[PDB]
Amino acid sequence: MLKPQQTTTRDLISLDGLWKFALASDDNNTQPWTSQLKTSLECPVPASYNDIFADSKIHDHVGWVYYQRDVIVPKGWSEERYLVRCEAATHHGRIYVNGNLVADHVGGYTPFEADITDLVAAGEQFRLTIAVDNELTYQTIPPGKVEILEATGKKVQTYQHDFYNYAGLARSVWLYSVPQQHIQDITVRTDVQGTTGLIDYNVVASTTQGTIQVAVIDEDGTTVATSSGSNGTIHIPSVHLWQPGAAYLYQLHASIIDSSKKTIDTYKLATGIRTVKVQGTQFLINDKPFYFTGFGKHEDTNIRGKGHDDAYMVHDFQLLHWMGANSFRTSHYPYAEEVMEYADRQGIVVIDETPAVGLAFSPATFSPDRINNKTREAHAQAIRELIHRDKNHPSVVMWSIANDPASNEDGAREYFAPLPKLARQLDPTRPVTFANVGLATYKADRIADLFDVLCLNRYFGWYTQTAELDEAEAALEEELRGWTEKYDKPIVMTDYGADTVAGLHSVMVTPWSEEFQVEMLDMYHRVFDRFEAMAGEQVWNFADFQTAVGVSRVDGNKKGVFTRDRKPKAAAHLLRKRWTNLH
Amino acid sequence: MLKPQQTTTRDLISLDGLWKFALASDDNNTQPWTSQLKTSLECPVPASYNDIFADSKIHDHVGWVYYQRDVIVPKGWSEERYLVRCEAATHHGRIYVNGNLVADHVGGYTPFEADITDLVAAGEQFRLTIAVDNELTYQTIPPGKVEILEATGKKVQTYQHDFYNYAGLARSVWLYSVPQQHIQDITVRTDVQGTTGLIDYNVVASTTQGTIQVAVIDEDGTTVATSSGSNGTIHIPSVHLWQPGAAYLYQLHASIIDSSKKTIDTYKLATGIRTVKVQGTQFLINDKPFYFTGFGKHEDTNIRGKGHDDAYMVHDFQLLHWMGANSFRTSHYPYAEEVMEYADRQGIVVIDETPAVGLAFSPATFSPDRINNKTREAHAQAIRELIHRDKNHPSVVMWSIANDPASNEDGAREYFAPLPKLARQLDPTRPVTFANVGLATYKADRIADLFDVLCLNRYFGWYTQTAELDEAEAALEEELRGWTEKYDKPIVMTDYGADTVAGLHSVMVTPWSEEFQVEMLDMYHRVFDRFEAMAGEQVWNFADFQTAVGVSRVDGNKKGVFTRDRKPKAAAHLLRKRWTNLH
Ligand SMILES: CC1(C)[C@@H](O[C@H]2O[C@H](C(=O)O)[C@@H](O)[C@H](O)[C@H]2O)CC[C@]2(C)[C@H]3C(=O)C=C4[C@@H]5C[C@@](C)(C(=O)O)CC[C@]5(C)CC[C@@]4(C)[C@]3(C)CC[C@@H]12
Ligand SMILES: CC1(C)[C@@H](O[C@H]2O[C@H](C(=O)O)[C@@H](O)[C@H](O)[C@H]2O)CC[C@]2(C)[C@H]3C(=O)C=C4[C@@H]5C[C@@](C)(C(=O)O)CC[C@]5(C)CC[C@@]4(C)[C@]3(C)CC[C@@H]12
Repeated sequence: MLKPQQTTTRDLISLDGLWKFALASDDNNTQPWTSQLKTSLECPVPASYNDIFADSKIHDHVGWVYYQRDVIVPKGWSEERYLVRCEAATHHGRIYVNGNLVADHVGGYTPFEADITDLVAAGEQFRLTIAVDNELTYQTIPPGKVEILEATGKKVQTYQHDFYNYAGLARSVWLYSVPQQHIQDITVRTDVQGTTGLIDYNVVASTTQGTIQVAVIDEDGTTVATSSGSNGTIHIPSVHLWQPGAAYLYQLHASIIDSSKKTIDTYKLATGIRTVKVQGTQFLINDKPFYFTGFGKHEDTNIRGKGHDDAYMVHDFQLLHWMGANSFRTSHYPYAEEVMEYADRQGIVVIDETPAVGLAFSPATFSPDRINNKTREAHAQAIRELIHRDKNHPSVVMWSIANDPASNEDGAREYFAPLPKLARQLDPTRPVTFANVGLATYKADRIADLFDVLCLNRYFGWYTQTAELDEAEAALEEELRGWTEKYDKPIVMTDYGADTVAGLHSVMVTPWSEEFQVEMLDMYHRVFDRFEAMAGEQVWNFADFQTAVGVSRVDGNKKGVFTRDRKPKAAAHLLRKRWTNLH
Repeated sequence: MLKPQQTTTRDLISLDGLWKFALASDDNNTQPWTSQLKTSLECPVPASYNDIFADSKIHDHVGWVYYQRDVIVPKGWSEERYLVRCEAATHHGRIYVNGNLVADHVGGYTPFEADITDLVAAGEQFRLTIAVDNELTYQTIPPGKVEILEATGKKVQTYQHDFYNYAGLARSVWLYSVPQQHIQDITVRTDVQGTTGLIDYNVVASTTQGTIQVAVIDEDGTTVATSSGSNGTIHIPSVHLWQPGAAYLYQLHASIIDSSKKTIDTYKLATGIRTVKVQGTQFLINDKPFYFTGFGKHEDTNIRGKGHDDAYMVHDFQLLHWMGANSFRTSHYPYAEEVMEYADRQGIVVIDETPAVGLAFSPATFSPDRINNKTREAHAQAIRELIHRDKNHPSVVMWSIANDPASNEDGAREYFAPLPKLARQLDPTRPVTFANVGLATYKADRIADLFDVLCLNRYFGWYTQTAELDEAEAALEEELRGWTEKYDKPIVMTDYGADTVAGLHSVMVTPWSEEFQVEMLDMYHRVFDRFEAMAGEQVWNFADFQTAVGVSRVDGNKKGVFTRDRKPKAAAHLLRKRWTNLH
């Protein structure tokens, strides 16, 4: 259902705070959800659990963990319907109401919930256990594989993506209420015809006893259009368009109305009116060419891992404005909903991406014993959930289906083909892409024609023609010539950068130095400006972030333009110089 | 010839200073050495040239470079014989006297010289040009291979060892004089009978008209013994032995005496009376069991590359005493002669190693198109030169023939077999070893039985069972159990460590972190003390040093226990605690 909010007809209780916490063990205490959890450990809830406790065993845990607390259902919610929702459980979440299992959810970055109305009475207290598993298989969405170390028998988790596999309840948890007759979902699609905006709306409600009313109210509070019935099309004369650096949001009020025109339910949905179209080599927002600038990001901060953080979000956006970035990509999984809402308000453009990284074992990637049909089912599901949650965001401008898949290999085409079709059928208003890895050159890639925009990740400077920028430059523009020659589509570089340690400086060409980072980005830009077909540049990455451990990762990925704590490297100042002065 | 010194009969002029410097190029000036060099560039000589100039083209240069200066032979040197000597030219040096080639030397780390007596008159000035080439082939001592980048034509140098291929005149240059009848070489060998010390000596001198006297003088200037003739045996009653941690050096004056008892030539040779023996599993110095503590090192400092530096030498030795290290290994090439002399006086023990690192392409490494018989000729030459130079140092206790050869492969035994014998045949006073890489396990290695002591380099914690210390413990232990049950020899660990950035800290098990470094060294020690056959532990590395450019090297190699500028990481304090509280 829709993201809960408080209305005149709905109440909303945060369940954030400290919960009791335990790992699964191998004792008789199988089934921790059947009684009061016995632990001194408390884990804060919007957070990944891994780095919270300064304990290796928790950090390295493979398998299930348990969060628990008591909840009291407000006494005045008899006569109403009520749910427990996890905005996200990374990767597999189970909800229990006193020992009854009431939801079982497999994706790691989208919402799930359970209607507990008939299990617990208003004003009753219950024990809420939420079990979350972190295990990845070749069928989970980021896929991976658990192994056992021979000598010690320690379980270990392998996977093919960079960022660390933080787990837990990294986003907030809620108790909320709706009326018996309630709104469940709303879809809004926005076109523009001259100066007139139009909203195609569709409301889905638990009942059609009593009817649906809509009002559309502008930023000044004046009702600018009205409509009746669950589905319809509204015109808005002289619209204020939502624009890439000037957000404008109307506010769509969907209500359920009884025989007496008495409101029995209501929901307020923020709406930006704007259009995305791809025309040849151009990416058009409101019929005008747009050029992405900004980053691929990560949900990653010092202690709470991937947990949502209001402050770092608002700061992160301020830093985007400060350097004149107009966009980012939700690199390698959907971010928290609040980020998308905030982007809507900040006038920031978003490439919104599924959790589908790691579909590459370079052993044939797309085969029965690796990334097969059952993985595609999970991928299809990821696509549906992402789209079902983020479809109404004006800031969301395109769907990214995957990141660095092995789109050069046999089987890749048979695997991906249905997916861009599924997306476009779920949401026909946005174009679809994926992020292409170096191995799938314009010659070798077998999947690119099935997409509306091409996104490329490239590290010519760093990984291959190492510190040889003149060699990287030639190879970069060879590759881009190939792509422009072969496809009539917009090109966005979604990765390009260099690991860089704050304070490490050199007047020579030296990788891992701030000078090198600047020089490489600056070369890439020179090359970008040589190609009419370029529609965007998003540096990798906004900020240093944590990775699986490895002799080649210096306490994480240090390709950030800011440090993990958001201090700017020289690179940051270079981008600021370029993005505040370019078109 | 012997390392030149000033005596009553010999003069010695330093030619260190700034020299004019030029890269070779494709100009109508093939042949720089034939006229005054045209450059504004001056390179200081005891220095590698690569980082001096803050210029990428000089640094990345592949091939020849030219140093030049004017030199004046003293007017008072008529009636004498005189030479120009390079202590070292990395890797291939040529000496030119006004356009005449007079020396052509091929290894990068040993002396060469030319007698110019008849080409330049006393009191004459001449133009001294020394050409030095950096190119590594599969036949050079560190071997390597030059390649050409496809798009640009940049000439580039590949090789298989870590440390950066610094080139140039990294050690001092000299003009010196010797009488017509002179001492060319001395060999001293030292045994003990009870409390009497016995010096076996042999003097090689240019002629025999008039004879050889020898005097042995103690640290007090008291002549303690004498002898006549170009070779013989000197008896020293109640000898002051040379000991690890308590140097004592006698001073052996070889003279040439004419028909009158008038001195014609004299040379003063520092000697320490000491024996080295391997009996089963023990390493014995003066019939007392010995345990190595310290480091593999590198000649490497911030701007002068491999340039010898007195301050860093004295300081580095001071840091060794501070942490109670008693030894180091001349990791990957012979060090400056002056370091060996200083080790003699400091009572520091030395594993002295040839430049033969990188004999490993893991394609078969020991074949005609890789390490082949001509390569083995170069290797044999390197062994001869090293032994010829460092034969008289009591500090030097064992020759290391190579570092990380692929001694697990077919052909490796046929390649190395002659090499231990050659060393033992040139110098029968010391054991011979080599440093064994992880591929070459106790099972797989096929070379180890030809050596007197086994040295192992092992990185279980860092490179293989990464951050998994218990897993590394088990595999380290297994391995060592394999070597001890298979050979009756001393086992010295010569590499073990982890990249560690100063300042990077963590309460968790975190590679590259100061805490991790300590946790790993500490564990390795725990395993060492379980095995009676261990004869030494030498950490890799003493200090952070520069390497070739690469995404897995953070502006060089950071496995130092000290920083490049010699600041202690947490690990330095751990070793200090360990080595000062045990023998
Ligand atoms: C690592 C990935 C998957 C890709 O994404 C990465 O982004 C960031 C990073 O690189 O640091 C991090 O977020 C994280 O590490 C990853 O998600 C970056 C590109 C990537 C490293 C590819 C390459 O860079 C280049 C490769 C070349 C291609 C080719 C044709 C060549 O250049 O000659 C063959 C050789 C080689 C090394 C094959 C591997 C890839 C495709 C590589 C390393 C794969 C992984 C990519
Ligand atoms: C790099 C060397 C030659 C060795 O010496 C180096 O020490 C330091 C360093 O590693 O950075 C520096 O001083 C410098 O770079 C070198 O002198 C260190 C060990 C070394 C890296 C080996 C390993 O660490 C482990 C390897 C494993 C072992 C293997 C084959 C097995 O026996 O089962 C499994 C796979 C692998 C990766 C094969 C390579 C080696 C033997 C490796 C990397 C070889 C190079 C070694």
